[PDB]
Amino acid sequence: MELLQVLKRGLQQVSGHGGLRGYLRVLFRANDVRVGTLVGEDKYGNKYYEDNKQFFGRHRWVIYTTEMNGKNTFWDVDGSMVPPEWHRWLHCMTDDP
Amino acid sequence: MNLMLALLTNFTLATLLVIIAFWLPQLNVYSEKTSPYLPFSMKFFLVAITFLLFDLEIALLLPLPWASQTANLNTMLTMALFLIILLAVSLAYEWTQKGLEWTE
Amino acid sequence: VRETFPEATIIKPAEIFGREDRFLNYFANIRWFGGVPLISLGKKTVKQPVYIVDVTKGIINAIKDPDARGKTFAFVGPSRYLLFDLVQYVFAVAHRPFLPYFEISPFEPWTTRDKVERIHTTDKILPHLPGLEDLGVEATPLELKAIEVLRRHRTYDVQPAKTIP
Amino acid sequence: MFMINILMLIIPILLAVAFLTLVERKVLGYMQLRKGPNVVGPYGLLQPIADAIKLFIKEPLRPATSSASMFILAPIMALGLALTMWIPLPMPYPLINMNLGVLFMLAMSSLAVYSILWSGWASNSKYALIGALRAVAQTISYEVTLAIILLSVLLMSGSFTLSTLITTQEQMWLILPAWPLAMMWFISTLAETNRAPFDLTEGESELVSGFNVEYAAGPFALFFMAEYANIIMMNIFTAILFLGTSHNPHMPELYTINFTIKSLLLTMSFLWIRASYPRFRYDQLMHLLWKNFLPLTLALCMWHVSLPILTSGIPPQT
Amino acid sequence: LVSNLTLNFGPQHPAAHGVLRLVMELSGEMVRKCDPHIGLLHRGTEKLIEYKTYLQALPYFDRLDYVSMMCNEQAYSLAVEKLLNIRPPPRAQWIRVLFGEITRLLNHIMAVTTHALDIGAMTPFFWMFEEREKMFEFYERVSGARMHAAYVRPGGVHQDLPLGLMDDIYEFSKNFSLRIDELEEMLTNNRIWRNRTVDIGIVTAEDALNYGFSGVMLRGSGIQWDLRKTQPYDVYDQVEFDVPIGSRGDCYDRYLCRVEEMRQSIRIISQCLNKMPPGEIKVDDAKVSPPKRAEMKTSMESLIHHFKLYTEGYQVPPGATYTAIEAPKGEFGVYLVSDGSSRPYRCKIKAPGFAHLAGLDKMSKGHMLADVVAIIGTQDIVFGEVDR
Amino acid sequence: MWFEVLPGIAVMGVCLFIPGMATARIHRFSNGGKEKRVAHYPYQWYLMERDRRVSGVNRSYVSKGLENID
Amino acid sequence: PSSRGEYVVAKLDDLINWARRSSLWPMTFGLACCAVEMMHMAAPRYDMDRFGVVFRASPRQSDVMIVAGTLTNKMAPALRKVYDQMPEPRYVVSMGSCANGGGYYHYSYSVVRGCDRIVPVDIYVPGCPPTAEALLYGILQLQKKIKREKRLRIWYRR
Amino acid sequence: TYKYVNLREPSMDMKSVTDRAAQTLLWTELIRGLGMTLSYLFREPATINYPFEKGPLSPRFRGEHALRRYPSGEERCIACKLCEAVCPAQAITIEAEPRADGSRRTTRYDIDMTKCIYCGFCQEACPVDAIVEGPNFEFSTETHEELLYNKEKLLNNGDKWEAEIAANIQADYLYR
Ligand SMILES: CCCCCCCCCCCCCCCCCC(=O)OC[C@H](COP(=O)(O)OCCN)OC(=O)CCCCCCCCCCCCCCCCC
Ligand code: SF4
Ligand code: SF4
Ligand code: SF4
Repeated sequence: MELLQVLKRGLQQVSGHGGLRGYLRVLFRANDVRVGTLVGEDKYGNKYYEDNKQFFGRHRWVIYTTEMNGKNTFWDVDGSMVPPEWHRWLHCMTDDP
Repeated sequence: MNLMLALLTNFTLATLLVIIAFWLPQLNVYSEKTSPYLPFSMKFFLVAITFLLFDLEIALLLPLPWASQTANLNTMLTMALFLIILLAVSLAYEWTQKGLEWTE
Repeated sequence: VRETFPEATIIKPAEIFGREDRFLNYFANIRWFGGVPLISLGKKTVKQPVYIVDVTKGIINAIKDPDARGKTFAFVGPSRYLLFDLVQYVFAVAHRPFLPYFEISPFEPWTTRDKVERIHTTDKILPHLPGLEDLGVEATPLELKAIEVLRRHRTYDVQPAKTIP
Repeated sequence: MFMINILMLIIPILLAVAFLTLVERKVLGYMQLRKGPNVVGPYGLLQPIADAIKLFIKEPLRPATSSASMFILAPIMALGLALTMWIPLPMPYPLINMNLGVLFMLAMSSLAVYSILWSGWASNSKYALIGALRAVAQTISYEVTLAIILLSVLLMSGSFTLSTLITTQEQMWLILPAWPLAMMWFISTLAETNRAPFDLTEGESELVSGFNVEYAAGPFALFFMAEYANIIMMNIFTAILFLGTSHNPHMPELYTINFTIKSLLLTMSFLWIRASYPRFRYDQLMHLLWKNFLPLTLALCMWHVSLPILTSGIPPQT
Repeated sequence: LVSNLTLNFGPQHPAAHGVLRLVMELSGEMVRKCDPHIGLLHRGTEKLIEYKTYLQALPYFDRLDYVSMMCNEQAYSLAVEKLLNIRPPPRAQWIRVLFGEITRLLNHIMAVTTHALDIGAMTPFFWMFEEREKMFEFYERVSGARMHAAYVRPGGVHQDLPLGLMDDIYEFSKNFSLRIDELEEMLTNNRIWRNRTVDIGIVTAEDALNYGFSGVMLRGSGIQWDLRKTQPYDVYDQVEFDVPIGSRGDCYDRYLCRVEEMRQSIRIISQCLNKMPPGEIKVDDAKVSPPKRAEMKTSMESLIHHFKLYTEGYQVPPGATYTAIEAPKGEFGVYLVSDGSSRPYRCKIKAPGFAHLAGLDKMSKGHMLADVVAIIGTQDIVFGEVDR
Repeated sequence: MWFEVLPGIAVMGVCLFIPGMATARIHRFSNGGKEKRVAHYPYQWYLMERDRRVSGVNRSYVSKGLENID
Repeated sequence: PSSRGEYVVAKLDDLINWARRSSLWPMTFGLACCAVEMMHMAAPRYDMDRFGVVFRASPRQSDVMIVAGTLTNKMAPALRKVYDQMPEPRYVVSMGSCANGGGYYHYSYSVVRGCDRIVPVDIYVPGCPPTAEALLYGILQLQKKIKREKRLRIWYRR
Repeated sequence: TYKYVNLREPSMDMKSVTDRAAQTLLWTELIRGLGMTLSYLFREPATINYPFEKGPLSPRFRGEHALRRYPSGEERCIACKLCEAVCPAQAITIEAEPRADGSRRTTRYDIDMTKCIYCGFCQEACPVDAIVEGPNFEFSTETHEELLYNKEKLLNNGDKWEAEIAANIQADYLYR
């Protein structure tokens, strides 16, 4: 059974992102198609998901905005695009977002 | 005629990629570069000879599968076994007399 | 330039030779591969090449000297030579066969039409133009600084050319 | 129509070689506890393409080879032979049905040592040449075991025809009555293809300069491609010998799928082994052959000569 | 001398220990003479320290044996305390002993994994280096730097362990013993591993002592000697562990002394997570260890000391001393003179590798070339300490 | 997870599948949906030669039957 | 479809730049402590290999040199000798404080005060040592740099 | 205490010997090593998907140097030159003069970031929590000069990370 139950989670990760085109968009921007609680969002468009069932290090992640400070970051993200407030939570320096 | 063509295509294509990858990368003008700057070990030679002889004795055994189809098996089996037995002596003689030095 | 900048200095150098130059290397390479020396009348050309370092020192000394304003200088090697002699001298250093007697292309044109024209031209003799020694520089004989230029061309007792006094 | 068949056999090979590098770099990671290439394209599926483009456009070095004539022959030889080995293979239909297919494959692989010798014989280094010989002294040494072990099996098959090996295993795989051979035949394939733990060339690069170090980016992609082409062929050859799949003339594709799976599993085992053992010192990989494998290989050769006669298990000559 | 080879490690293979330019003489395949050239990483450490205050000089010691960071700091700290004639408080001595054995885990993981990397066994490198990471986080959370801590200092440590650290350290130790078994399952009994190590690099007990070998280069030769059990310094007279001993004194034994030691540390760490006492973590003497900030920002007598101790440093009585510790590689030790002022007059460092490397020529006599690879690794050489 | 290796394996598997599949179909296409004749020995090559003559169209894969008995 | 030469050329430049940036084969000069951090970037947690950065590449097959560690005078000549043997294009990454500017050992007699005295550097990763993740950012910084080159365009307009 | 790590004397009974013989002739031990690796192929790899994920740090982490401000806005540094006197690498250059209003403040404050060793002694010495090591660790540059911070480049980090520098000290200053 379990093997069948896995295929459910596979599909729930397509509805999780809201449609195939949503599925692909993350698949190529982030290479990971996990789905997690939207802990919040920032003014620049970054979205900080999370999942507490993942091993310590991968529970918390981000999806950078497709545009920042008037620059196209649809592909050209970098780790210096996280404002300081979130910067402390995303690095597990603290627990309260 | 096929195999004559097969080798030709298997090797003609090998030439292309060799020349394609040797010249066209040259036609990219990457400036230019200045000028950057044997002992005969016997053991090496032996293993060539050692394999050389053992390779000949193998040449005699290649027709074995056809041999087993003859009626004179008693002769076939003996001479079939005689060769392989000697091929062990050749190995034994070199081994026994300290002839496999390169193995060390 | 002279009309626009009456104080501007101007330098008239020979065909400079050096490690990355395109004068000595031009002979060594183009001829060798699939090519036979195409020297067009090599006995009617006189060349007096100069060292790249020697030219460089003058330019630096040109800046420093207050008297190099407006004047026109001419840098030339210590010795004139006949084109045929050098080409043999080159091949003599390069250790390559000598056989006296490549269109313009996209990318980088090698063996251009005009470049062949420019080699034929002879070195002007202009004693009225102040030379390197007027700056304190010393010219370097092509004999010394030819091996290091052509060393790479060589694969793994040799006489220099004949000057034209 | 035939030229189409050749191109539709050469081209798939080259693609498969490219994506074996992808699979290799990932299977290692998961055995090494890491993902491996999963960025370039989706799941790294474009990683090989970027490699091929990158290498070729890269500037090639100045070999300065004493012999330029041989410096080009070597890769031509290596890459041509690697492809030539695939024409007699039945899958289940050989491109060029050969009666002596086994000998054709056995003889061809022997020529391959020239590329390992011509290259080092033009590098112009007193060290690369020495390293080149050691590589040759290893290939030829193990080809002895290949032939004998290969020959012993044919006694239970009766002919040099490759497509006949399918018939011999109709009632069972050949791994069953010959597993002592398979153990050594497998290893003999590793050493012959110069793989870990027998990949001395790459491992001892610093101590003794490898033979291929002087070759540039472009050409190197040929030697490297040639090697990985052989690895697949040997495993395909292995599966054919010992894991033959029943052949249905009505639905050949079934055979191809199953035959492909067996070949793929064998190839992965080549990757599994690389990430499991240290490397053999040169003398020790010789001690293994002359003093451990060769005696046993001879003993089994007599045993397989005797066995069909005494048990009346002589296969048909045809 | 059939032919001499100047084997240089320019293309440094993934060793992370520096580059060694080795000059050899092969009589065919044997090695008739091996000559190491080392100075490539001589930075002048022993002369810079002349210009630094005793506090400013400490970070240099994280940069000698850069896989045994806190162990080095302990040696320098013990030397200075001994000169200063002061005793740290017990809680610090336990933290130092706690980490001194955590570092030993970091070091031995480096030695075995790389030593196994140079011989082609590559997979174990990744598995164990994932344990180093989690071990760095402990380094990270107590000092803030993943590798070079400067945590240990003359007179104790710098800061106390953050709350909840020891819960993690306990958690890490619980699972670790399985990790080693995942390793010994690869190399311990594997025939290929034994071939490359068995009866290789044999050193006699009598020669080792004369040639200055220390640490696992002794215990491999059956000698029973380990400074912890014989000249204990901090608390090592309060922990039960057994010193592994070799039998044949070859590479394989020294591979088993190290693997065995990595277990014996889990036996010590376990004890330090139970005997750790409450208290402060630096000598309660504000002329040597700077005072707490809160007291620095409130009390005059303390403010002065925070001033002088961070600009002029703390004087030290004139005198000389040689202090050594059982560092993971060998007997690390520093001979350190002091003229009375805040700057040491001289700091000789007895790097354990420097002695071992001299013995390289002795051990490689009558050995094939590829054994010189194994011999260098089994000595556990890092060229930060050798050249300094 | 480990299953993400499979696409690389599967894509390679196709590359290994084409050479076998192409040859099987190609032989059928030429030989009119029959396994390509195999002629290892002159007897076989002899029959495969006669069959061409009997075919009457210079093709050896056109196998005639009792309809040609006349 | 009518495609202007600049448009046709422009896209090619993006293709090759994608190839070079997507597949970097580094060479590591593990001269000193910063080498250890460089390993941790190959360790499982960061697994640089997945971006395309293979762990070990010979000098002649390399695309980027990583000068991780100090550079003493004695070791300087071999650094350049290795550099000059790199087939172009070749990018040099200076990692650590002792390679950016001679770091802790800046004033020592036997130290070269930065590799930039000896080779042209492209990226400077600061820290003693930079965290394994800090270096990984430095690599991902280079890839973007290789993505902004206009090799063809410049050629097209000569 | 001690213990022999290798002093075994294998029993020579036939069963014992046959085991060793069974081990050599069939590669049992080598197989057992293959088993271990085959298990790792079925475990979740420990790889974090950087940059979308970040390896965990702690509030004590030492990163880019930065200069703080009081809540009012005034500067915290008072040119006491203690940070300059202890920086082991001598990477801090301070030059101060009385300010136009009589205050004591710096005019030059350069932290050459290619001589810094990120020791952390600077912030340990500052008596007014002025110079602190932020938590930023991603500032690799494309030229050397960009790593020669001057006072203007340090404050901007202060006026850019104070939303986190302040939080960390609150989390950890008690241990100091
Ligand atoms: C009644 C009729 C009876 C007839 C039959 C009777 C005989 C049957 C029983 C005997 C069968 C013997 C099988 C022979 C295989 C070779 C085994 C062998 O002996 O190898 C020994 C070799 C070196 O010997 P060593 O371990 O060093 O011992 C010291 C000796 N002085 O050590 C080695 O082997 C080295 C191994 C190198 C390869 C290791 C890396 C690969 C291992 C993983 C692959 C495992 C095999 C996978 C099989 C794939 C099949 C497709
Ligand atoms: S930069 Fe840092 S890690 Fe690198 S050598 Fe210098 S002190 Fe060591
Ligand atoms: S971290 Fe240390 S070396 Fe760096 S600036 Fe601060 S005090 Fe100086
Ligand atoms: S940063 Fe702090 S220690 Fe340095 S001068 Fe300013 S106030 Fe003094």
